[PDB]
Amino acid sequence: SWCLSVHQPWASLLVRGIKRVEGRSWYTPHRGRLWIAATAKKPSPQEVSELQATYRLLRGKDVEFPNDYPSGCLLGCVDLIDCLSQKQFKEQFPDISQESDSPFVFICKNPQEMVVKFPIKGNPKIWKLDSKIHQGAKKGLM
Amino acid sequence: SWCLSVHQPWASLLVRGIKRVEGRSWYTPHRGRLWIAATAKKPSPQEVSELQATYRLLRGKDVEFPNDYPSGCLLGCVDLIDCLSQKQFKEQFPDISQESDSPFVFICKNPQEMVVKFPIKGNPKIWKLDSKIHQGAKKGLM
DNA sequence: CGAGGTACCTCA
DNA sequence: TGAGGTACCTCG
Repeated sequence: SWCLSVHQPWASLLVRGIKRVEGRSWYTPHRGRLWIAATAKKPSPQEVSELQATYRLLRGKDVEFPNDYPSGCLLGCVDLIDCLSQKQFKEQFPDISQESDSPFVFICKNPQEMVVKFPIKGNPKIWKLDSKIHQGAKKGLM
Repeated sequence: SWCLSVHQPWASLLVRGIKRVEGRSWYTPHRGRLWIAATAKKPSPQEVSELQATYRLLRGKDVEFPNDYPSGCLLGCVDLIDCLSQKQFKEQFPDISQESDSPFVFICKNPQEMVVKFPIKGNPKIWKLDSKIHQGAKKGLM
């Protein structure tokens, strides 16, 4: 029932599993499922292509990117299995630690996409989904 | 019947004679009456007092400023008696040449202020007034 | 110039 | 965050 808002294109990269970590300045004790919502900020087409070029390099030439990066909507979820400090991040994930220099790094597993994405208005940090949109989001994960 | 648009507060300082010259990058052969219209850009209260402080220093503590600096209107006129180059300006006006560092300097005498100021939309450089507003402007100088 | 779309900034 | 006022930018 808990959500984090992320700017696109990184938000959809999170729910596809291409982006494996999110960095923030603040810690959370939250573990488990964490819905991912796209903020209202639309990314430029330059921003999308440049960033996709980077993740092709990091992940593989033929990595499959979403056709679209929608704003202001509930995208899917991850399981937040740990919230590591930069120092903990460098010692536990040496092969990906360059992918976030943030003070706190959210380690994500099991990315899931909803095929139908629902409009939503977010809040800072980890915020609670309303029950109506939570129930549809769960049904959207079938 | 020719006009030049100036930003406030300098526009009204011109028609009051507190500001004696105007600097531009471009030369004009125009001589004689030159109406002065304020541009649409409204000046902040800071740039009004700052500039008033400076011209008190240059002209005397008790110099009489206009009560307001209205935008987008015909303010009055000057006689453009010469359009000097920066080199000519330093030669002929040594006591005021610090008051404009522009490539060309409009030398102004005989400032007149209209009592009632008419809305107007300007153009770059020296542009011609429409006859209707010109007849009224001449009438406002009685 | 004047106009207005776009980018930036701040939020009892 | 999302919202919107303000400042900046460009113009057959």
